[PDB]
Amino acid sequence: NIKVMCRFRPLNESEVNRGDKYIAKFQGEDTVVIASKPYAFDRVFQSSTSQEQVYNDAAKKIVKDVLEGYNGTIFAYGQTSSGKTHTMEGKLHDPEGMGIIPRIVQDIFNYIYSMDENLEFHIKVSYFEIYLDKIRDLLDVSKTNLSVHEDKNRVPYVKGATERFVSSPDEVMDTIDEGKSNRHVAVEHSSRSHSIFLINVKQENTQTEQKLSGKLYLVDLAVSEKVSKTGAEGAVLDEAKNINKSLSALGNVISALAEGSTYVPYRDSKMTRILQDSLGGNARTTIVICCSPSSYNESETKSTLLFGQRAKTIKNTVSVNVE
Repeated sequence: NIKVMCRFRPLNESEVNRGDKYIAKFQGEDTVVIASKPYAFDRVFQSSTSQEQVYNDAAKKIVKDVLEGYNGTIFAYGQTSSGKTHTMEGKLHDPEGMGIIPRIVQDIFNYIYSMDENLEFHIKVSYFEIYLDKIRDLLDVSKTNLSVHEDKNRVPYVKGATERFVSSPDEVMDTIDEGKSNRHVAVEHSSRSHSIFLINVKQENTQTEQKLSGKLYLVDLAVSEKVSKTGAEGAVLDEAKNINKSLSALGNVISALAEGSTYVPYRDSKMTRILQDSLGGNARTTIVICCSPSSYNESETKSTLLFGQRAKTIKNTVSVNVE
């Protein structure tokens, strides 16, 4: 129910014109070897794999489960130059170049418009980012330092988060763009905060009055970058420490859940408490890590593949010693 998938993008014009090199060798449908080290995941999409196949294998059943009242979460790790934007968003007005989010929204609205009036559907969306362990509402710039509470049951929720009713795919995309335009930015074109978007598909059969409320979280994870040449000058050293700790707490939670542990360390970070309701209960979670096959980004791809490995851990090693 918990899967880590790796998506490689095709090289760019500039990458081939400047003589970049292919460093990824694919074996099976789940192993990619770089330099000499192999990395095995639940699925390794090669560059020749279409966007529709990536969606069908990573997000389709999550959408179907949310449409049945269940919860699901999808993460995205990787720099913008590794193809994360192409994988998750892509060319919107291209039915073949569409990313995961447009296909999610299209499926949700098509399903809703397939049903009859006996079901009353209401789609609500939220959008907030976690920057330096501060929850900032992206649909309301006056709301910063939001708090996490527990309602009746010990189910964490972000108090006061903005919830908007959406009624068309274009409205959802407008909401996403508006939320992206309200991030921190600070001192480029990088990911220095976790962006959590919510699609709350609620429904009610009007005679039974039995309500279902599925939550689908689309998370844009902050990326651990290489050590910058300039150190204690601005906020980059604080972003580094926060990104490291939050990605580790997320790794411990995904690993614990994947191993069926009863001691899931939810309370170690904000994001794993906000997502505690959608990660437990055997809800499907997919972590898409996006990588570049070019040698100019060999360092980044090593970091991205390691993070995908630390989401479910390994177990190995063996040396001989004398006496």
